[PDB]
Amino acid sequence: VVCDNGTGFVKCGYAGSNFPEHIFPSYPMENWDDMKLLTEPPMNPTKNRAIQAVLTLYAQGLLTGVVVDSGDGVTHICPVYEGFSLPHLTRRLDIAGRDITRYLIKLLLLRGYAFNHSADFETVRMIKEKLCYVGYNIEQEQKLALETTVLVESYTLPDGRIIKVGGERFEAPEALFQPHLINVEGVGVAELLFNTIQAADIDTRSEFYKHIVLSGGSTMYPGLPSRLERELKQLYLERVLKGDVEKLSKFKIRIEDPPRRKHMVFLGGAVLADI
Amino acid sequence: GRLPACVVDCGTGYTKLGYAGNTEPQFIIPSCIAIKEMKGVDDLDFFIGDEAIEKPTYATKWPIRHGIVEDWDLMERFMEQVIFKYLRAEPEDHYFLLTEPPLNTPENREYTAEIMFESFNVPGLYIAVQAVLALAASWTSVGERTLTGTVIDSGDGVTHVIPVAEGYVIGSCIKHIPIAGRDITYFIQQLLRDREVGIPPEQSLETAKAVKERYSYVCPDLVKEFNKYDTDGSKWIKQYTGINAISKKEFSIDVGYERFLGPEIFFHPEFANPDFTQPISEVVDEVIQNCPIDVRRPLYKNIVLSGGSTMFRDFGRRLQRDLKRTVDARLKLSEELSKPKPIDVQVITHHMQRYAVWFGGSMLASTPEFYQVCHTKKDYEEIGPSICRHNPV
Amino acid sequence: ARFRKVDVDEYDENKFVDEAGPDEGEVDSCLRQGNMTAALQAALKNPPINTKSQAVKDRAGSIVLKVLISFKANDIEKAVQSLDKNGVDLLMKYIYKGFESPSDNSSAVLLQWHEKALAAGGVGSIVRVLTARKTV
Amino acid sequence: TATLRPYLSAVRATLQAALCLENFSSQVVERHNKPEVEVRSSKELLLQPVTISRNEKEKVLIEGSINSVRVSIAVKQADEIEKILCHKFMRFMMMRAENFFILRRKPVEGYDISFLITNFHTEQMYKHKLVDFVIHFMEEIDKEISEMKLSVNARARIVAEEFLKNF
Amino acid sequence: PAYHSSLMDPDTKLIGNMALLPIRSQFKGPAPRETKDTDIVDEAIYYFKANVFFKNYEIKNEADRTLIYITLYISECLKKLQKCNSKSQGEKEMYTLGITNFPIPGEPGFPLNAIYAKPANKQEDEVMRAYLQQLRQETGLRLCEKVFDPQNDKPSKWWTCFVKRQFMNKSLSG
Amino acid sequence: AYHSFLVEPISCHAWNKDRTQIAICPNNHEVHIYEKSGNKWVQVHELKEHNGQVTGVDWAPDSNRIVTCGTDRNAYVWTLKGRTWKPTLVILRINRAARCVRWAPNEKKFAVGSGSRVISICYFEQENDWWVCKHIKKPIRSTVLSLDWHPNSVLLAAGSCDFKCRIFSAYIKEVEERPAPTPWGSKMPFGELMFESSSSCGWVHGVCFSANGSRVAWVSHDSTVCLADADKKMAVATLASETLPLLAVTFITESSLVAAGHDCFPVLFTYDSAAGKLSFGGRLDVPAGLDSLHKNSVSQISVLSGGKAKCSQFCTTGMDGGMSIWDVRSLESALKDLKIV
Amino acid sequence: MILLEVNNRIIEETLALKFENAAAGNKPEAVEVTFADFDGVLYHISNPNGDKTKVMVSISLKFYKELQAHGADELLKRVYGSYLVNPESGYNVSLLYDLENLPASKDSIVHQAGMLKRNCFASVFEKYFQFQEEGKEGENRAVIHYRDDETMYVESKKDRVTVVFSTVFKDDDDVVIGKVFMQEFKEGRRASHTAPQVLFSHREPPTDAAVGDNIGYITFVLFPRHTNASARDNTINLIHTFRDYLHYHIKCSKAYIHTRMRAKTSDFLKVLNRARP
Ligand SMILES: Nc1ncnc2c1ncn2[C@@H]1O[C@H](COP(=O)(O)OP(=O)(O)OP(=O)(O)O)[C@@H](O)[C@H]1O
Ligand SMILES: Nc1ncnc2c1ncn2[C@@H]1O[C@H](COP(=O)(O)OP(=O)(O)OP(=O)(O)O)[C@@H](O)[C@H]1O
Ligand SMILES: [Ca+2]
Ligand SMILES: [Ca+2]
Repeated sequence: VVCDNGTGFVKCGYAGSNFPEHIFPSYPMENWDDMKLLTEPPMNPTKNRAIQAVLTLYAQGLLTGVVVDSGDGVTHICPVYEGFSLPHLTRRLDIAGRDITRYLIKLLLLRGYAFNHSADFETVRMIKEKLCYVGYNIEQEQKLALETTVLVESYTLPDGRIIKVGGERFEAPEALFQPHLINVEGVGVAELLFNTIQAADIDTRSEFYKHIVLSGGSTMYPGLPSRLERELKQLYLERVLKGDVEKLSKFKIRIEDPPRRKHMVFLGGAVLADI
Repeated sequence: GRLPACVVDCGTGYTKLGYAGNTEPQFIIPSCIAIKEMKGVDDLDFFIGDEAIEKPTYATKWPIRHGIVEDWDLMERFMEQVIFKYLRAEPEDHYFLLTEPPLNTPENREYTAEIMFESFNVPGLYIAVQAVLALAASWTSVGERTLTGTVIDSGDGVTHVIPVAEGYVIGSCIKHIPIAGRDITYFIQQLLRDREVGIPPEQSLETAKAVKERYSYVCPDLVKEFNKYDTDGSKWIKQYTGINAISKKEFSIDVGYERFLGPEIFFHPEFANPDFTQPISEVVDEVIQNCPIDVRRPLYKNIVLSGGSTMFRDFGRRLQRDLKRTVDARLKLSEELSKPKPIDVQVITHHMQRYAVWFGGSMLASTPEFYQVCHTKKDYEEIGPSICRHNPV
Repeated sequence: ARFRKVDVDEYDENKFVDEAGPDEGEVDSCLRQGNMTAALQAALKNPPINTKSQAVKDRAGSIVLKVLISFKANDIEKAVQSLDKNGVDLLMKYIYKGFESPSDNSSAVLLQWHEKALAAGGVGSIVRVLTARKTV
Repeated sequence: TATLRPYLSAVRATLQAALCLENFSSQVVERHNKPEVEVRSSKELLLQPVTISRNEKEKVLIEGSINSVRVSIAVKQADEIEKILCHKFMRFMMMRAENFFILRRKPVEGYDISFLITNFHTEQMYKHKLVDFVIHFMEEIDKEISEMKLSVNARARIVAEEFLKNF
Repeated sequence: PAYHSSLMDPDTKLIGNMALLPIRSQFKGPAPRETKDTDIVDEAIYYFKANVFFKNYEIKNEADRTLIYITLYISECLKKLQKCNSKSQGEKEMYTLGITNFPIPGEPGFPLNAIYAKPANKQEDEVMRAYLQQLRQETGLRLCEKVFDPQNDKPSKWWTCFVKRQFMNKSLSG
Repeated sequence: AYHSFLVEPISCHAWNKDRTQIAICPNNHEVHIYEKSGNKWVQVHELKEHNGQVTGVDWAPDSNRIVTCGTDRNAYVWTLKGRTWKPTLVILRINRAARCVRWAPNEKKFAVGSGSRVISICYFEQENDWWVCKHIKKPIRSTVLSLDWHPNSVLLAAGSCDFKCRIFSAYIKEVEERPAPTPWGSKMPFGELMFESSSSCGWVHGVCFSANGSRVAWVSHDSTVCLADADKKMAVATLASETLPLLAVTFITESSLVAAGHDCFPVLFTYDSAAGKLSFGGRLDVPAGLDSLHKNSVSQISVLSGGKAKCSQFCTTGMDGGMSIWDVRSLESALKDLKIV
Repeated sequence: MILLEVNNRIIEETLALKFENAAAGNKPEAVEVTFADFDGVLYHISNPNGDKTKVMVSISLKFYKELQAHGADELLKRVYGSYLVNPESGYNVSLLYDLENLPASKDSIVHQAGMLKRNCFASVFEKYFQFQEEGKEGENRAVIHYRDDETMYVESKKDRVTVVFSTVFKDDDDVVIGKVFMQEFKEGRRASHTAPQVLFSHREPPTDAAVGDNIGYITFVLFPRHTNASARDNTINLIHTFRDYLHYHIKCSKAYIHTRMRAKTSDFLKVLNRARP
């Protein structure tokens, strides 16, 4: 019986198993009386105490690589070298699920919808999960939103009213790459990921790059994997290749975005617990 | 600017219009338009307000239902006279503040902007949310201004219990009440039908409307009120007169129980509505209880009235009492079934209620802030009508 | 920031990559000699389908266009019907190119030619105009 | 006219050939689905652009792709009053693009109005009817614009008379 | 909401599931004698004009069933009083009307059969019919002094006006 | 014989061995299975697992297994356990949508075409208890729209948006062995490109091998139908059509094809082996707002009985939600002028 | 409504309600109102010194000095007599009504108050209509800047008086619609051969006469039958509203087009939805 307790939802069930037999809401955890194999975040207080990034890579049948786990409160970039993780080289991005949902609420309120951040939080989160996605080329997305109506989807609110969501579908998740959009100092999951790896052994740097695996509910946005790749190719070009367009072809960036990555951590423990 | 902005509050039964800065609208007219039922200039042959109610050769239309614009052609023309006949304002020289029903769509705001910008070339437009204006109007009673409160807007169509948190309406917690000035008039009309004679059939509604506005009030207890009347009819039965428009004759009737029975339907909807039975105090309670825990006491402590049908003497007192009882009863039963601190319930009533929204909009449109949050014509041509989807509080 | 201004896809290696004209004298001669149907055929001979020069393509276009203008309304059908399918197809592409340069009233006549080409090649001949990777 | 029927006939035939679409998941972005004619991120999925012109002013541009088609119309505008009437009318409809699901919010540069018909439209609507619509639309806007022009003129005359006869 | 009886004692007797409430009357019947200066008939008459507008009524005590019965019956009396000219005439007809065999719980014609318990046997039947008749007689007698304005031959319009309204949309004649 | 399952599109379909049940995708994430009862259709199952539109469905006859692929990048193999169908995930390892799928005739493999510009040959290892796959990549340069197996379960024809029809070897020695030489070539290592059409225009919507496998045909967006004959140095016969593009095709005899597309009706094409030329002899649907059975594009066609060597009944599903059944001989006696071979 | 009314409704109703109550014997209510009129006119109705028995009506026109230069004060005095008092600071003319001393025909003075603006304009017209009649030629033109960027020029000649308007069309498309309306004015005598003749020039004057693609010059030629003592008033009522009359109709014209557009668009959506199975 493996149980991965997450900040916002709880995933638990059995070994050898396929997907959590039970997935239900948690708010005791944040990124004990209330609280009352197990998983642990990339910087759990020793005072508080398997590593999740370790479990993720494990389910993939890997021992080395970088894990981008984005859930409800915080996003982590956890590099793991043959066997165990390495806190040093592990970073955080103070942007994840809640922030995107909160941002969507603001955006929908700007277009003229009477949403209340507290009262309608759960409602908009569902809108986020059903309609939001990551833009590959924002410039391109902007044109579609401004010049056509292909992006407009209808959503029926609990009271029966119907609202319309368009450009905001990709605008909210853009927070992940442009923190300033939601008043957050930082560089964006992609640029963050880049640095994290560059700040590593030139020997392993190549091994890591070709082993970036996603994990968590916030990594499910359609297009996320492609946006990351385009972002990394860009950074690499500008910063590592200085600008030689011919070498870009040598950048081997494979971003493992497994079908069951939403709950990849659990998927691990399970299998990692028959062994 | 040297000229004050135009402030227009269109409603199901009446449209309040005037210039920012004034304490009361310069005109309050029926939201109706009379036309002939297009080539030449036939589209201009029309009247609005009172002049359009009795036209022999014209058909009266009501562009607004349940508080929302149903006929844009007609609403647009209605504006033509609102601007050029009544206000007598050069539309290109004045900023305009209009109001909207809660839950007005973004689409509808663009339709209004299209009219105001594309037809009248106004230099600036602001579409205000009625409830917020009502909240602001109440500051005229309350020494600590706040935009968090529960608004009770009761006009002629339907009545709304609108919760407002920090200037922003919590739309998913709004509740409607199938009782309003229109329902109350019809009810009083029936009471008179059963008792008084001589009322000219064509003036039946008219007479009921009069009795309602001139003699009604809300009592604290039905049987006790009924007893005062039977025990001393001399001090409670009034007289109302009028004249038969088709006999010139004069007609008077005794006005009785209808005085307090009329408003009573807000509290006992079943008296006149077979499908609704929730007392207004309960609807309010339910609404607030549906809002976030953190905002509940501030909502209970600031229940503001707005609209013609909230004018009945003692409407606020009754509402406050009944709501307190419900609340006290609940907190008591939970202390028993088990220490919930007592909740402060307060219904605000003020002189500026018959046109609370208009007054709210007037005070806002005459402040420097306003001329900034308003969307200009420049920003309209460049970014499009979408800019009018949101109107900063 | 600044690294997003560069469209890396530009240099992507998976991206797809696609793999002289008629006898002026030949044509004028058939025209001069009144051999209309022969002129159409001569003009539809050896199209610039493989040259990167919009210039030579334009000459080919002008040559073909010239012929189509010369024709007398009541003769267009007979001529079109003499062409095989590959021919009608090509004719259709030249007719669409003509549409891109209205002159005097050239468009009025091009529409009549389109009626005829359509009649002989069917809507499928238009399809092949849109589908062509190498064109006039 | 003598030239209107041939023009609409050539246009109709072209729309029929271009309105042959199917659902196409993006090859460039993981789990995306976009009107290829708009993003143009895969050359092979784009068809050749074609134009049908009635004359030097009136023309239609048809851009096809595997899952979408953009149709742009250059509306007849004989004089100034027609130019502004056409522009207001096109803007009017474009503001309502959402209810007119096959309308583009803005026209392709050089045209007065544009349509963006996708496989989702040819899926939930009979494609031959969408073709009819485009042709029907072309014919009706000219009529409407003519009516508007007569209307403005008609009312202007009465307005001038009403004021003058009162002196 | 509606007005409820407060005369239910911890030792009030029952006839069916109705409360056998005391009344000050001279008419015959099983009604207990009333000492206080207020009985269930006075209560029902004092509340009439208010209760009659109601449509929904929650039954709490078996006393409420007695109160409801008299309320519906008051309507009946008004129907009759409306068409007569003189307190005396009305007095006559309040006796006649009080004597008529109205339907009782369990029978067709008695509205509210789902609410009132049917007499369990012949004794309860006779006793029940007896209590209601007694209630009708006393009610109609008191109702007369109220309806007629001291300017006799004048059933006040302040009572007549209620003739068309029906408590809970029910009628003892429907 | 036309039947309407819905008014929205039937994205794709697959019939069981007895043609007793038909599986269709109602333009969504699900697959509904319908069983015929008398002259009526009854819904009996609903495979709900994909999280995107299902794009391909194939039913292995003997093992009675259904395989589906979708825009969610996944493929599930479906096994009927007693009363309900249970899905088994298949990691395709593709970063784009799956577009089509087909079980090999030997029922030990299945190929999936995708927007990743690759073809994933999947097979089951009864040792680790799951499905794994190998990718055929070169020289595919765009989305693979259609696939069709050669009767030897090794050669595989594919159509793609790079305007080509190709024949590859999908030899997987872990479940079968060295195939007998074929007129297409004698050397067939996994991924070997056996044949590539020579056209630089027209997305190849459908491909199809004949019964014996010596011939392969395909239909493209340039409104043309083609057939390559391996018994003739792989010479390709071509026929341009006067109408809209065909989306599907299948042999019905060794020298006859039936295709359907945006014209919304089936047509016939015949191959003259001696002259190496294709001819139109079609328009089998002889007479909304159309004179055709289907009221929108036909995107799939399958042989119901008689095989591709002598088909007697074939099926068509389209974007109008309709499913039609055509009887070859009935069509022959109804259209006296009809050929067939 | 085709012709624009001349009197101000806010003024009349505010005074009427007040007179009504004064006559009835009720105690006066405090009154404080700010409102406008076309041409940048601003009004103020109030109780001077908070004395509710007194109601003042003031009007402010940025161009009053120009009207004053042409007889304004003298005319306003003739019309208002004792009601006209010292202008309220910030305004040019103020009328004062003593609720305790009203005339027999209250309604008559309510009407004249309603015409305060029109009466301020009246004199420039009477002055020149008078010149023309006494045959006094050569007198200098009158220039009234009724709007920050629009001007009216009045001049008398031997047999006619001319009134020229220099108007501006903000929205460029409004110029086109404008030209259409002016063309009908231009050909007006085809409807009323005795009516004033109208001339129209676009972008070019018929002084500091400006020039511009958005400036339009309308010229009205008034004849003795339009300017004599008998028609003078009606003529003034019409002429001083022309400019606003023109822009009002241009705007109502666009309103009408919208109704057309709503019907046509609505039609198209019907046809489109009929394409759905
Ligand atoms: N399909 C989806 N697309 C985008 N976001 C999603 C999707 N599904 C869930 N989410 C979001 O993912 C978050 C929950 O993911 P997850 O359960 O991995 O986080 P957690 O473990 O509860 O919290 P934490 O990762 O901080 O410990 C929420 O913000 C939820 O709204
Ligand atoms: N003093 C009064 N007492 C009770 N009712 C009054 C009084 N004065 C006016 N009313 C009623 O107020 C109603 C009009 O109120 P109001 O103008 O606020 O509503 P509205 O905006 O026209 O309609 P709605 O708010 O429903 O869209 C009418 O029923 C009128 O009879
Ligand atoms: Ca987690
Ligand atoms: Ca209102």
